[PDB]
Amino acid sequence: ENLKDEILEKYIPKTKKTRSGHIVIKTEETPNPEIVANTRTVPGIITARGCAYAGCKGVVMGPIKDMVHITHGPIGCSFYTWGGRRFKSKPENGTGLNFNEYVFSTDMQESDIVFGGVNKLKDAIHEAYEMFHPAAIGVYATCPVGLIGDDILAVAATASKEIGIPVHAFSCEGYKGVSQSAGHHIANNTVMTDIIGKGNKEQKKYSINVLGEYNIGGDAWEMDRVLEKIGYHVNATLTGDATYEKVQNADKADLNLVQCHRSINYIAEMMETKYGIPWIKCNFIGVDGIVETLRDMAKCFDDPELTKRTEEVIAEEIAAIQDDLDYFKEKLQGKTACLYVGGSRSHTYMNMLKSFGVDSLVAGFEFAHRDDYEGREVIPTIKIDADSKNIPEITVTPDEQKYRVVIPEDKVEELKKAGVPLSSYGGMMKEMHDGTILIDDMNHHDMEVVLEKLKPDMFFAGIKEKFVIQKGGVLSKQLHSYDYNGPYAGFRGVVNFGHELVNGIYTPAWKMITPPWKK
Amino acid sequence: ENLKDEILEKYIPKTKKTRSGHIVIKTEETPNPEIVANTRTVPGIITARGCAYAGCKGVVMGPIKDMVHITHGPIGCSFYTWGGRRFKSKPENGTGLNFNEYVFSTDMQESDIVFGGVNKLKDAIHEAYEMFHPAAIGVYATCPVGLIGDDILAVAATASKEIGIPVHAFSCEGYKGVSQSAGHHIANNTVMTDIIGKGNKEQKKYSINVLGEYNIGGDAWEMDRVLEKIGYHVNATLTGDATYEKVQNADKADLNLVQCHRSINYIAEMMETKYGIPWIKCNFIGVDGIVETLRDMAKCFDDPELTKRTEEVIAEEIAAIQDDLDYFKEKLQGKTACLYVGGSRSHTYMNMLKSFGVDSLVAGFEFAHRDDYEGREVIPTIKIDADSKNIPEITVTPDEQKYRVVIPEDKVEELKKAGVPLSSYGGMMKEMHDGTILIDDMNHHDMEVVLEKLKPDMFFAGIKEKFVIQKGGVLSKQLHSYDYNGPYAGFRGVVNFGHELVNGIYTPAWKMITPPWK
Amino acid sequence: MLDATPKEIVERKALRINPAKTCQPVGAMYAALGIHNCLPHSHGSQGCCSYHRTVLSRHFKEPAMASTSSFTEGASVFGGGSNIKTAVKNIFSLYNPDIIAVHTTCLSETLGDDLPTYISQMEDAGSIPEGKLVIHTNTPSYVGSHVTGFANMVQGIVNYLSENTGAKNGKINVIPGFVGPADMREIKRLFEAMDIPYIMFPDTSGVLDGPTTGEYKMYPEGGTKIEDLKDTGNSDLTLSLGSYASDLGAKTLEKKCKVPFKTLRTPIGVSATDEFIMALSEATGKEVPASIEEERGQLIDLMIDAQQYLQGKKVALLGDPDEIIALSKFIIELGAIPKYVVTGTPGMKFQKEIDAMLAEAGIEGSKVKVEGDFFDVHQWIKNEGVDLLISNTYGKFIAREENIPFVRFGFPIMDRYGHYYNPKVGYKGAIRLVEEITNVILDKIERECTEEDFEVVR
Amino acid sequence: MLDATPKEIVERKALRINPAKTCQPVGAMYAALGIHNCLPHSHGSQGCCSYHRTVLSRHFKEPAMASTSSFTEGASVFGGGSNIKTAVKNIFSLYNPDIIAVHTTCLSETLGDDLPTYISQMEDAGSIPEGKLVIHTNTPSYVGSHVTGFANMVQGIVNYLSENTGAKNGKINVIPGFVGPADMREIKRLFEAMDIPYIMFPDTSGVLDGPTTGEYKMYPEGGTKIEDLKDTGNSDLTLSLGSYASDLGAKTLEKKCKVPFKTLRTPIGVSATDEFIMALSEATGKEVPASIEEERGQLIDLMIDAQQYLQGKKVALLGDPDEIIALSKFIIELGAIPKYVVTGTPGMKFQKEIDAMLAEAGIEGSKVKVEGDFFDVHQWIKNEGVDLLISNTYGKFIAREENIPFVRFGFPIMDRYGHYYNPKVGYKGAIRLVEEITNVILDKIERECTEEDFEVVR
Ligand code: ICS
Ligand code: ICS
Ligand code: CLF
Ligand code: CLF
Ligand SMILES: [Fe+2]
Ligand SMILES: [Fe+2]
Repeated sequence: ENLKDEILEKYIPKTKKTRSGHIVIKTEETPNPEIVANTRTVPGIITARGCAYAGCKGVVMGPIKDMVHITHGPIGCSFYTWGGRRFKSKPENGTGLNFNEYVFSTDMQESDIVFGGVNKLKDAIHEAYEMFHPAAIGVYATCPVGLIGDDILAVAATASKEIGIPVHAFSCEGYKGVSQSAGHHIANNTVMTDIIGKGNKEQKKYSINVLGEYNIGGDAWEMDRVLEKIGYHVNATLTGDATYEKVQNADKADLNLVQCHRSINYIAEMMETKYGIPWIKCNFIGVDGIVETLRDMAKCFDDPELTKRTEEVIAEEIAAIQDDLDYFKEKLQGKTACLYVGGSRSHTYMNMLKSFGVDSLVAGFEFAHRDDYEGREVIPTIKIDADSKNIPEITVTPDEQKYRVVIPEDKVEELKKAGVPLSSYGGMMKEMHDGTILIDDMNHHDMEVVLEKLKPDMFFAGIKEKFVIQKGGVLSKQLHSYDYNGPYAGFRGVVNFGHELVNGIYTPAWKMITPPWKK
Repeated sequence: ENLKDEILEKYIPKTKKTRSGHIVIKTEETPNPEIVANTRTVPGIITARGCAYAGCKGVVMGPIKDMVHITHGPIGCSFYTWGGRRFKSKPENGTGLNFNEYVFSTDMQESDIVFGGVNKLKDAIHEAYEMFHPAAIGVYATCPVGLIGDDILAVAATASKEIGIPVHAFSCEGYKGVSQSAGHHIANNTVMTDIIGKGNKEQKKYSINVLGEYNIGGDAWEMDRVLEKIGYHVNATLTGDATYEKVQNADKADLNLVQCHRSINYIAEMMETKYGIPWIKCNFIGVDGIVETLRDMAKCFDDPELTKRTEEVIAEEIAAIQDDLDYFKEKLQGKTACLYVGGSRSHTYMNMLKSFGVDSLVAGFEFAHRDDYEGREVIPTIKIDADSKNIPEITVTPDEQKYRVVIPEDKVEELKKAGVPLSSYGGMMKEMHDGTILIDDMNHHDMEVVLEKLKPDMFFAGIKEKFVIQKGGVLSKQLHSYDYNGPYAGFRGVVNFGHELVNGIYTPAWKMITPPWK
Repeated sequence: MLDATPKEIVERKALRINPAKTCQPVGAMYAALGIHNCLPHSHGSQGCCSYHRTVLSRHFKEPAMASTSSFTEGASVFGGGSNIKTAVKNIFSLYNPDIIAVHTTCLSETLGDDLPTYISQMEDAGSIPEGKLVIHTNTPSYVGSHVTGFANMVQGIVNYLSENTGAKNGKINVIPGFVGPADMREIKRLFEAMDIPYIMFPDTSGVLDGPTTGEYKMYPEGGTKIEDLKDTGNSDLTLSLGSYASDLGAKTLEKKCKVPFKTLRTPIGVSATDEFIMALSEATGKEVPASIEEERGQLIDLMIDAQQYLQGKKVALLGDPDEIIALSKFIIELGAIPKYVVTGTPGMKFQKEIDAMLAEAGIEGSKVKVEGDFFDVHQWIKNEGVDLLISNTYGKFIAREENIPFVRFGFPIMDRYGHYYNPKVGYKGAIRLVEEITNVILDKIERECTEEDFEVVR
Repeated sequence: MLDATPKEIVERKALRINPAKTCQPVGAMYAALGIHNCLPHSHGSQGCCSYHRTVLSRHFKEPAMASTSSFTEGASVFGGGSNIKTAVKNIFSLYNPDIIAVHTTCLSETLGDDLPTYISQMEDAGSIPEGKLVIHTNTPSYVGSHVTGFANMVQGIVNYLSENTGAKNGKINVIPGFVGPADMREIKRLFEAMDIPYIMFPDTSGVLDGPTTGEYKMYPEGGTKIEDLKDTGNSDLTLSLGSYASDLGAKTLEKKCKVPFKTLRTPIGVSATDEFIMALSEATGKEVPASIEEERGQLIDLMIDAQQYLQGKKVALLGDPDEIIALSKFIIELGAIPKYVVTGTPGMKFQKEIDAMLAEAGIEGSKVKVEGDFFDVHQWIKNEGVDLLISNTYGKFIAREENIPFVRFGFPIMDRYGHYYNPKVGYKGAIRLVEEITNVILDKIERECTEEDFEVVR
């Protein structure tokens, strides 16, 4: 009888059985249902998911702007990472290297498949070095690489010794894991052990990192503007607009801020274990999100001037935009929305929509794990799935030289009791209201049932869904690419996002679709 | 049995009889036939001619860049002078006024026709003064103005007192005369009496004016570049890129250079009479034209340094372009041309074409007079035509305070016998070779016969003829607008012209016109 | 550029600057070139004819033939009768049109020349050969604009030619207004797709947009044929597209020949094209075919796909009334704002229609002016800027000075090649307009953004 | 911008930078979308399918549907047979295409998956409903480019569907190559104007350029119907437009069904369109109609009218081989110079054809490169500049850095709206190209000239 049943009806029995667990309705009676997530994609279902190479090269590593990222594969893996994901970069200090406008690859041919690709890879690494003299070189595996016998780790190590700069190999072949997620994990492992803590910079006062933030459309620059006004030192952002050296010095901070939990929590955990650096979940999207984040940060530092400046900056930033905020609410209140993004933004955009008076009825992720849906408290119960079991796990230990107590245990417990999300993340479901539905790995079939039954005013998704939804007369704004706008994070981001959203809803052509020779 | 007969054949008898005189063939036997020119257009014949307002406002006066030119008429007379004629202007000294980008009108309506337009004209002059504070204002009559009773001379005189700057009226109603030519004459009269000699500037050494040069496509700037390099002071150019003040000080020169004879010879004559300033015919188009002009100037001044510098500059300018010149001749030699322009350029472009190896077979003018065709020596014989008899003639006399003998008579006679064209112009026909044809007021019918019979490689004309010629598979380059290029005058102009001409001839699509199924 | 134009406005009552119109006769000349085997004739001083032919060639990059009476000072006293009688003899003999379509100038109108008498005197004298025609209209340039001249020439066509002989032709007449030959082709294409027989007049397609074949043809293949012009009195209905250019002729045909008419907007954009298609369907009972529906749906798809770059954009528009009324409506349909809206052609309808569509959309603070000019619009822009400028070539000066994305539209467009092969009417023309508008907007964004803000996808 | 690109030219042997191609599968996906009621299926890891669908949506601003086998590490061990068998059961039940058109990836090709065996096993299992079809091609991404992928999918269509049943259909098959839906529409329009019956395949018109109607339609109205794809074996002749994209399919059809073929250039410009029209006339005895002749003559008119802005212009071109061969010829026909001419797609034909047309025109000093990239061309430009750049979206970075007038052409064009409604082929498409080229040249001239050099007419 309910929407879950309606979604499930058309599936053949095998598929119905496996998909049922990926769809849950939050209710007053059961506010915290368990979901199935991070399992294999059903073949033929029309998924939005990508691959582990996307998650590693295209997502986590690509934004490091003074590292040359070489895709070891045939050409498409490289071509399809040429600017489609909108991490913004500028030369550091006006003068540093920036390879954002380029893609690099070994352009594997049949000879490489038949005879091996390691000599071409070596030669490409040396050409990249001699041409560009970057801070580092990355080498990224693609589907054929392991299967044809290429040992990219060994190639990288040999080359690094010859050329005198770091060369980092990533075994992110696309079929590994079940989605982009495996690629995040693979990237995090090598960044943690081979990059982070290799630097030697002196730590500055009030130093924070923003973890899992990629400067899409300028988001990170907008965060940084506000943080620096309050008085923080933004030691590093992993990895939006990052230099290699900043990542090497990520350990020179007192607090890690986790924006995208899914992609970076591995590093957040490992930095806490190895260095003693605590982390808090942050959300710099939406006024309520930003305000709460800044207030949590001030509680952690407990510095009277930082606290004072925090409130001054919040008040001045809000005063500057309050007329816009009022307009968004006037124009949008009472409308309904669905959100379907990859691993974080379905959740982080919710508070902004709620402030605009928009009711989020449906949300899901392509590739998030149960902890992103249900909260990190469920981690001990997560079953290890066969299709991701071979993604390597690394363990770190307290560094006998660099480990330090940043926030004492008793103070951590006091801050948690006070609501500060130290080493925690409540997950998306907690924020959703009763009677809403969650759909993991939502496919085309599922989406069409949702559209028909719920008739939402807007459906946020990506490029593959956007035009499907709009052909049906419903607005779809992209939460990955931001429809080529931004920033959408931070205080100025709320204004950018809200005007774009109002402009979308009130576009006249929506009312002109039926020709006058028809009813 | 000749091309003239072939052109004449289709005309009805009355038209044939009148058109015959307008077409002549130069031969060895009779190298200087008399032509009929500067008579009325035959109604219905498809002329290229314009009107007196065009010649006055559009042509001679419009280029004065810091004068607000108000067309007193309905809107089109104004609109059709908005940028189509490519006199280039820049703020004088980087800072002066420039109205090139504007057109100004009284936008006459029904009530102005019924009751007269003088109230609106007065009000428009005051609005222009208050808004723009120009050096001067011009008021230009159009077709309805005389007929509706408006005394624009009186309105201008009243307004000039009330605003404190000069206001100049021009009775250039379009039906006056027979063509643009009457408008030149009307402009020259008022410029001579009311503008020239009203200034106060101290004359500089080696001062020349370029008369009848309008800076089309930057031509005047290119000739000034070379003249200034040699050492002349270019006191004024009438009227390309001119300021009002420079026209007012045109009398502060030792030598007038006449580029366009037809439009400016009135002022050349009157400046010689009133001030004693001699003039020579010049031609800054084509290497041979330019070289001869510069050498003639040097002979007039007879200054050893100027003579030396003239040769130095000539040699350097030629050295820089000789490879281009050689290329034009290689690519164009043996080809044939026709030239049909307004009153000067059919002649002034001939030496350049000849240097490229191009044979000019046909030439004519829309509105030139017998003296432009046959030379100024025929002036005493020109019959006064009924359709232009009312264009005003003015007479000047020597200014007792300002008149001076610049070149003594003995030296003048010496220079003339040496070939310097002091107060003379031999005309176009003299330059043409034997067995060529001249067509005055060439019409569509005439042009089509020429194209069919002679099959020229190229036909230079204007915008109305260009596409007619090119639809028939023959190149036509515009000698008025330069096809939106320039300069075409001066040494750099030869290069600009030649490359555009070669590019036109060798455009591949000329050979693609016939489809493969035909 | 345009350095002399002040920001501070002093209202002009007499001095016209940089006009958003030209005079009647070129509109009549254009209409006459829409008749097959017609030589337009300018009854006045020849300066008019030369200028008017010239602007047509500058716009279309084509020949544009016309004869003139070549008035002299004598004619300015005795009238132009002798001149036109001489002209007609030379025209038929030398140039052999099938029809001479005479218009007048401020000169002949001020003089009160009596064209009906001259023409009757020509006929009496035997100057009009068997099977040949001379028609006229009166086009005083101190009234209206070139649009009015077009309208008057269409009335002259009806006055002289249209006849109801009782032989119903089963056709709809369409008077397309003062639009280009590409627009005429698109309107004909739509009739043909609807399977509706028609007579379009004037029709300059195949006259001012013709091929090069290697032989100059004085009378191009196109133009409405004289026999079909006569047959317009036997039609079922006339559609008058654009009231300023077309209603006079439609109303004249109703009075003369009892052919009813319907006035429509020039079909630019969604509603105006829709209204045209609906009028066709309603008049004939014919269904709208899938091909036309597809085109409309592609336009809607494009409007939605490109929406983000259009919403709230402030637009300055100058041009002729019929086209600017319809374009203004399309601007609103796109989600943009007609901010400054001007025509140089007099008349109340523009004001009423523009004001009404702005009010319907809830748009306040726009400036709408009849008998405004390009100087007015520039001054307004100096006081509050815009995001887009749409006008004929003369807007390019404002666009450069003020750094405004610029779309060439209307007449004359004298500085680009091939524009005259592109319609602005219909769903197809609307698609082209949206592409052009969004292209110029995006070109500016991408030229001026910082390097770090440069984008692959838009 | 592109600050890391030095002037000093490097002849790289290993590192590919900023490629002038992408991989096979999207070409096969595009071809498959040119079959009515077809769901393309990507047999590999799902990253490929997502990326390939994505680029099509970014280019066309349209949906682009495809399913995937979603390989896991298990497949990388046991092969993808189980995955595709499961996929087909979900595809027919949920999405009900009439035909599934399978292509492969570097993963399944490296693994040696055996599609014919899997497909025969699905039939045996009863996984393919009555009346439904599953076809395949093999598209290793380490061979060729997306053009090769298109070619291979066309071959797969022939292999599975084409049949000579002895029932002659009187039609000509046309394989249009890797061209856009607008180009397919224009080629169809020309066949129809010639009155020549035909079967076009693939045909993405009405699939990747469709309307918004308010209902999402998974299988759009367009695409060649399965019954017509079968009937291609009964045709008189196949015209293969663009040898790289189209010859494999045409040759395969000749071998299977004894339908002869003729190879033609993609019909861009004068000679290449002329050669297409002549092939049609010669094959059928049908005369060329006046409408087509008029269009050609308008193109010639425009080439002559705009000539001054074209002669001697140096052009850099990058793209796919069939389109760039024909466009390079058109550049020569315009009087301009193909200065730098690059494709990322391998093969000697491009080099031979480009070199030969340069030699025929007497053009020395150009650089032509097969398997060159956008980094190469930028380096060349830094050593000797050009007047015009023609390429897909990725040329925009060079155009901005070097200040070169820029024409978007080929695939993918991801940054403008409505481009996919304009053909580049035929006389009509050639007219649009000349307008676009001259517009961008004139725009730069008028933005950069001094004020005193600014012009009304051009
Ligand atoms: S990294 Fe992840 S799919 Fe956290 S792979 Fe994906 S630039 Fe999404 S919801 Mo594209 S887990 Fe970032 C993401 Fe979120 S590429 Fe971006 S928008 S916040
Ligand atoms: S003034 Fe005359 S028609 Fe001497 S009215 Fe005309 S800018 Fe011509 S041949 Mo246009 S007598 Fe000048 C002329 Fe020559 S407008 Fe220019 S090109 S040299
Ligand atoms: S799932 Fe991911 S994107 Fe796919 S291949 Fe695999 S790592 Fe790469 Fe690159 S070249 Fe093309 S797109 Fe593929 S088929 Fe061979
Ligand atoms: S021959 Fe010359 S251009 Fe002609 S009118 Fe007379 S002065 Fe002028 Fe101005 S407004 Fe138009 S174009 Fe004439 S018809 Fe009345
Ligand atoms: Fe033309
Ligand atoms: Fe679309």
